[PDB]
Amino acid sequence: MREIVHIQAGQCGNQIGAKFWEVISDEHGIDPTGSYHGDSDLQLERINVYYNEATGNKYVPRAILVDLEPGTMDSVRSGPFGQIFRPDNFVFGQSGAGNNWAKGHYTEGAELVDSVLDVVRKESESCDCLQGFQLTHSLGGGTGSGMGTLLISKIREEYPDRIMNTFSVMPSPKVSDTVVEPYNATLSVHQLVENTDETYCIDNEALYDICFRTLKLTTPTYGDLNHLVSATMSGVTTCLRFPGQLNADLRKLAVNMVPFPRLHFFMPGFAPLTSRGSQQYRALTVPELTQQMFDSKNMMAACDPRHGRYLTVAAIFRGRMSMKEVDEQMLNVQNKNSSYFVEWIPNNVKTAVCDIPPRGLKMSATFIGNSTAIQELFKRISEQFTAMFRRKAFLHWYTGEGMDEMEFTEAESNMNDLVSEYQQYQDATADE
Amino acid sequence: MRECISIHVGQAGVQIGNACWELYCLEHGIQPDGQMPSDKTIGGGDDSFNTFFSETGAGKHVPRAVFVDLEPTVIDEVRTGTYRQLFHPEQLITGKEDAANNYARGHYTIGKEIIDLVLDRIRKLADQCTGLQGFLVFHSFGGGTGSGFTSLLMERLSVDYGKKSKLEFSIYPAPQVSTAVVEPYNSILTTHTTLEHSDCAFMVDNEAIYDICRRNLDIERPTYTNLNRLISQIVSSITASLRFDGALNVDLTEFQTNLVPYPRIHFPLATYAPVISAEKAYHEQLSVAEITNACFEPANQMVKCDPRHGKYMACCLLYRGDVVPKDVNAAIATIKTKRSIQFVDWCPTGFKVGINYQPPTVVPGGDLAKVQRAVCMLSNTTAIAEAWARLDHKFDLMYAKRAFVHWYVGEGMEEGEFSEAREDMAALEKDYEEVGVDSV
Ligand SMILES: CC(=O)O[C@H]1C(=O)[C@@]2(C)[C@H]([C@H](OC(=O)c3ccccc3)[C@]3(O)C[C@H](OC(=O)[C@H](O)[C@@H](NC(=O)c4ccccc4)c4ccccc4)C(C)=C1C3(C)C)[C@]1(OC(C)=O)CO[C@@H]1C[C@@H]2O
Ligand SMILES: Nc1nc2c(ncn2[C@@H]2O[C@H](COP(=O)(O)OP(=O)(O)OP(=O)(O)O)[C@@H](O)[C@H]2O)c(=O)[nH]1
Ligand SMILES: Nc1nc2c(ncn2[C@@H]2O[C@H](COP(=O)(O)OP(=O)(O)O)[C@@H](O)[C@H]2O)c(=O)[nH]1
Ligand SMILES: [Mg+2]
Repeated sequence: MREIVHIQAGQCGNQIGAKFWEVISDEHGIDPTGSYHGDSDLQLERINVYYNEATGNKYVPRAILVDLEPGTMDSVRSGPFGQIFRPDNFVFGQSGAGNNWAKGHYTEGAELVDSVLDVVRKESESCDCLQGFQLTHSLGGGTGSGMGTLLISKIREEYPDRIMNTFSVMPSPKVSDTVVEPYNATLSVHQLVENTDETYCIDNEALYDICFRTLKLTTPTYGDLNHLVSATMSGVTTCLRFPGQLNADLRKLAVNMVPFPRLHFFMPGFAPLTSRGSQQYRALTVPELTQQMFDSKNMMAACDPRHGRYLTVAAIFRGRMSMKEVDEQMLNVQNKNSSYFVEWIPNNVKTAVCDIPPRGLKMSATFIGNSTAIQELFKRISEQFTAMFRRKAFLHWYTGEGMDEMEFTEAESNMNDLVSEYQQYQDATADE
Repeated sequence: MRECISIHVGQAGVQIGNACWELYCLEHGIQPDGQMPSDKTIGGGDDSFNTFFSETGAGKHVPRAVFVDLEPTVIDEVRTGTYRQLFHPEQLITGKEDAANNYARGHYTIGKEIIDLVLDRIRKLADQCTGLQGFLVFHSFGGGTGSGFTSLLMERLSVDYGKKSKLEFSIYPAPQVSTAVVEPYNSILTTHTTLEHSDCAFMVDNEAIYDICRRNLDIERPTYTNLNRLISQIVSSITASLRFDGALNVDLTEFQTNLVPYPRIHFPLATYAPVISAEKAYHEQLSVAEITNACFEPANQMVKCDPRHGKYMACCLLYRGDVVPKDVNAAIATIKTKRSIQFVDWCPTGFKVGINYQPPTVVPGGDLAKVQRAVCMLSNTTAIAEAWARLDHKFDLMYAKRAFVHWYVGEGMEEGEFSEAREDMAALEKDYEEVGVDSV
């Protein structure tokens, strides 16, 4: 058995986690009250991956909810699936960080971190064989970024063996919602690249582009973005819960996607996306899934993959299909797009297949890319960071909470080392 | 009594075992629940042959199998499937994560613990047998479990039993398509296992079977079920001699003697002639000469390697069904007359012949047509070196920059083991090169 402990920090993390739990409960046929009303027998085969069984044949998610503002907690409780969660796991305080990373990491979060770690320890010790943790939050925010980094560091100290995943929403070129996004993003990226095994980069701009262009939604909201992120989250972990012709664990993905320890930032994607009213025209098949997979516009990280090279990608398909077809399609993608893959990793495409598709789709698939183009995002943040650190634009609010210019300087230096690392394998021509 | 112990390590091994045991149960008339209605129908004879199935007092027959895999899912599919009542409940599942396509995890850290229990069950089975012949292990190169745990199991079996024959059936990495980026590392690290402890290792390529299914069986979208069924047919053709009477019976000992000229060249190719669909089953005689010629075609080989780029060291033809020795001799003479098939000068005989009366069976819902005759050709040739060299190149291109090495060395494995394995595989290649050069 391999079970995951889920943690949610910040407003964005809490919203995405609520939608994700809704999606998972629908997939496993769990009612909002916790009872089971499914049809297939495979739903309860691996329910313990994400749930704990209670006395009255109920199932409680293994979620841990964290924030420094009661408003988000009240929003989750006053919702369609508010009653599913264990009330004792609602760990929260007051006087939130207020978009200040120093408050989230050092001043305010340092007190609630003990309670959150106590709940994490209690939940983890009850597992039969823990697999890893997954944390959902936003890097450009306040309490979310700071306390997420703090919890990641503490848990990594506590449980070095287990795999760590993170679903991070990061700033954007155009879509800006807070003024101090570069500071929080820089410090969060420092802590993340230090102390994680996997990190899926999400962007609001890319999700809005997918909504407007692919899904043709006239009025997208945060619900649709959370829906897309939840679909990706379910796709990543589909293989642990259901049987397949070729299984794939999170550890296997980490081994096959991380060539060097510091390169663990990923570009997620999902297929199919049809917009409704065009499903009748489109023919669903593995070539169509792959073509939508490798399209530049389908990525959620707001990076053009054609501005770099793919270090390594992984496709996880769900639904009945032929292995010859998927292997051939991956080969054609590699051969035709010969200039977008590194020449020193032959067959840098991982393939996994599962026989249990989503509830309403005959076939589905998810994509995890690791390419050099992600450097752009970091570079962009670095530029903005410099534009405020040269003059100390908003610095005092941090230094009043127990910080110093040295910490910012080393964070920026670490980001520069990261972007140089990524840039090394972009130019072609090298070796035997 | 003649019997062999079948072992299935990894997902590929377990799936191939599912196909193999389906075919065996259909061949011997054993129901999925283990009861044989033929006993009460006939009241005599021998149908549940002791080669694969052991009989109990209650009339229930249990196979001599040991399924092993670190993933609970693959074996849990079996334990809740149609054949849940066939196998013994002791199914050797590690209730933990998998090797994660890591040789070190499957050999050093996680592959242990369960190894003692697996060897205990194998010891119990071996005590159960009388006149045990050998072991048939099914694994797959490129997988963490199938590499590391296979290494552990083969090593310990060599230490414990030693003299018994050890046949390996493995899926080698293909030249082009594969489902993992670290396949070269595991494949090259498995060279010590496949060369020191295994007495005869057979290798099959997925692309070769895909092409065979596409061209012959007219299956445009094959899947692993068809590949596993073909492998099951191959193993049944190999082991049919130990079960059914025949004019020329080929035991495993004599099978190994005439196919391994030297100790470190025990890596023969395999091929099956009458691979044909129901529609194309008509319009063709499928005589002995046709199948014998079809064996040697490069198109029908089960590994992506051209026999015309090397020399045929030795060959063994195992026929099943309505086959007479005269036609086999005529076909062998015709093949010797052909010049495209080159034989090494130091093997004037070349061919071994075996015949069995039992014709092949057809799985319900399968693709192979019902054929009176069949043959399996198992040939030791030097072309396989090329199939090993391509993979070797990939390993170098991945080892120059030490890519993906930290995962391996973080599980107790040393860096230098990669280079040692590389030098070993380099040797096997040179030897296949040296054994060719004709004498002067
Ligand atoms: C005509 C038809 O077949 O109906 C589809 C549909 O029209 C389309 C357009 C659906 C529809 O999705 C959307 O409209 C949408 C909007 C914003 C963000 C994401 C989706 C659909 O709503 C979504 C819904 O999807 C599911 O049921 C999946 O299992 C999905 N479920 C959920 O997201 C979910 C919804 C409510 C409560 C709990 C879960 C899923 C996908 C991956 C992993 C787990 C679950 C389906 C069948 C449809 C509708 C209803 C119109 C699409 O969604 C998916 C991922 O299935 C959008 O493009 C796909 C492809 C479909 O053709
Ligand atoms: N022909 C065939 N090959 C298979 C099948 N299942 C898996 N494989 C092969 O197995 C390789 C990787 O899977 P395995 O070697 O079985 O790895 P594993 O046994 O699951 O062990 P882990 O890597 O730890 O999960 C792939 O390259 C596949 O080609 C199958 O059903 N039929
Ligand atoms: N996709 C998505 N993003 C959100 C949502 N709510 C907030 N965000 C993003 O989160 C950022 C603000 O961070 P915030 O959650 O307030 O930080 P916190 O106060 O520490 O939790 C903004 O840039 C938003 O784009 C949501 O429901 N969905
Ligand atoms: Mg496995």
